Amino acid sequence: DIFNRDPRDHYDLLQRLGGGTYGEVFKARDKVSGDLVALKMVKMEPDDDVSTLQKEILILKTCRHANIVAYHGSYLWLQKLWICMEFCGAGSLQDIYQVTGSLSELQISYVCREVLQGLAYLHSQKKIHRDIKGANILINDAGEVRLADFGISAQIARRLIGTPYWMAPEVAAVALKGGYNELCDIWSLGITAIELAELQPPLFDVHPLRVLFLMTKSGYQPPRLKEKGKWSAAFHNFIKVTLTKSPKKRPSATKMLSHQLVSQPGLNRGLILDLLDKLKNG
Amino acid sequence: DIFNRDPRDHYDLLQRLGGGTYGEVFKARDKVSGDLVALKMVKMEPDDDVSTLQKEILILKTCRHANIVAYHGSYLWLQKLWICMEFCGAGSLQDIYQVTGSLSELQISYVCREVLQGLAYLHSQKKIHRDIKGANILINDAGEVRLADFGISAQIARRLIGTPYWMAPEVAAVALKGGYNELCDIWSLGITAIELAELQPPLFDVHPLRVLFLMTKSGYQPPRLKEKGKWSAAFHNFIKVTLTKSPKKRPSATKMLSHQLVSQPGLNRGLILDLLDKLKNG
Ligand SMILES: CN(C)C(=O)c1cc(-c2cnc3[nH]ccc3c2)ccc1N
Ligand SMILES: CN(C)C(=O)c1cc(-c2cnc3[nH]ccc3c2)ccc1N
Repeated sequence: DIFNRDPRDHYDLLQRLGGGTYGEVFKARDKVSGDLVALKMVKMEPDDDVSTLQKEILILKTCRHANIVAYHGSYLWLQKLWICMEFCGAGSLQDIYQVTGSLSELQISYVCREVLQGLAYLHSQKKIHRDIKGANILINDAGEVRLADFGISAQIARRLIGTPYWMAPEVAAVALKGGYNELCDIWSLGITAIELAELQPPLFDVHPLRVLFLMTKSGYQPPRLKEKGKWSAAFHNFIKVTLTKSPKKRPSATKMLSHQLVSQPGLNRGLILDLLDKLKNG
Repeated sequence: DIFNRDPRDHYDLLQRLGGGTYGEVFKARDKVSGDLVALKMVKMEPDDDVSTLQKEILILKTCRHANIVAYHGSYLWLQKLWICMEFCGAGSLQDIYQVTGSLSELQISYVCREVLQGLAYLHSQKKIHRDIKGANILINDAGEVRLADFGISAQIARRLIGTPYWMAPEVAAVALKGGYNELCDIWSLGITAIELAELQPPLFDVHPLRVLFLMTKSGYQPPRLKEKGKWSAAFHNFIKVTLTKSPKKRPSATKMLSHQLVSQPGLNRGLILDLLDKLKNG
């Protein structure tokens, strides 16, 4: 259901969102219900095909989990594709910690638990987020955690490796799946936990292609937390097991929900309400 | 050896090359020797790192084969990276057949033989071209075939899948190797032969992401030549064996140099001299 209609017939555009870090996203108010939503608008070339997204848009619609950002329908109108999603008034975690500074272990643990619940739901649906990081974890004014859109922000970028028509089936398959297994979101989550702990992912001051070269070496060591004494053993093990080099030995999302760090009691949105208070005042 | 010097100290820029299909490439005359060369200039962000290309520039330099376009040194100067290569006055095959129309089977066979000789050399060096197609096969005024630059035109685009710092080692390795084996250039060559035969690769009028979806299906059929009677059995088999779906059963570059199509006598640059004559006059 991609309503071929001007989205302004249903909603009123209020302001920009994200400051351009996710393209042109808008805070919009529903004329009817009065609710607030988010509208991500993506431009067309127009060499793009609206139907190649159908298999991806059905993915974002059939997601009945509270930790995934809700989807409310799409809109295509004058080479402009508007994705309507649940709004999260606190922005991303990256927006937050760039003001509040580093997060606490308890806050990280709650965010990790909520992200795992969304991942374990996503992987049970045999989907892969592909880009778990601070900027794709949204917070609402209730301090609740929402994974951002996935699979849609990938294809249509819209630029591959080679040239699609001359590619080989092995090259074609890898240009789509990307050598991905669901267990790479677990790695991404471990890097995100380090990101939420140290404001920056490991090797952030290193050129991107360089770090990828480093990760193919047979003696490559997965990253760690810089300050040992600052974090608990549970957090240090959570980083170790999420950052398992071999995907065969890497715990699944559900198995990680059994881990000490995220199954401990006392994890709730209040930890983020503290973080959103440290945002406005302190 | 990336001479940190204004390339105008050595050469004189004459005209643009390719019409923007390879970025800003220049026809340049050597002040000293008087020779003509090509200078591909790529802009810097400058978030790029010049040393990440070192492993790739050594690849383009240690290529002592006549079917690979020669390399003469690089130049970095004011956020501008100038790659100096052997000049090919007839442009690419895509530039040619977009004027001369389709190529003949003999012309395709000669171009395929020469490309295989370069590929078989490239693969013996354990390298992969990754993007074999009409636009990357250059012709000189002698009608000789030259494979264009490879591995350099890939990284620094300079945009990946996910975000490099949060990627997993499996994701990192695939974002670099691309699930590639040397035997995918053979597939690319078969598509190129169809391209040189029909002016367009198979499924050119189909959206790129769509054809990649089609190639992952278990019942996907590799493409063929449209006109059966127009081509010989050797050419039809050459398309079949180069377009082998499983890379395990796909012939290597050397094995393909044994094929009837490219080992037959009578293949020489005269076939392309005909094509370059059909270019200027007819
Ligand atoms: C004022 N403000 C909160 C923002 O500018 C803001 C909004 C988002 C945001 C909110 N909700 C969303 N729903 C789907 C995507 C999405 C993105 C992210 C970062 C931001 N800095
Ligand atoms: C006037 N003319 C021939 C061109 O405009 C032209 C030149 C090239 C070309 C020639 N030599 C090269 N060496 C390394 C890259 C490279 C590219 C390709 C296509 C073109 N239409």
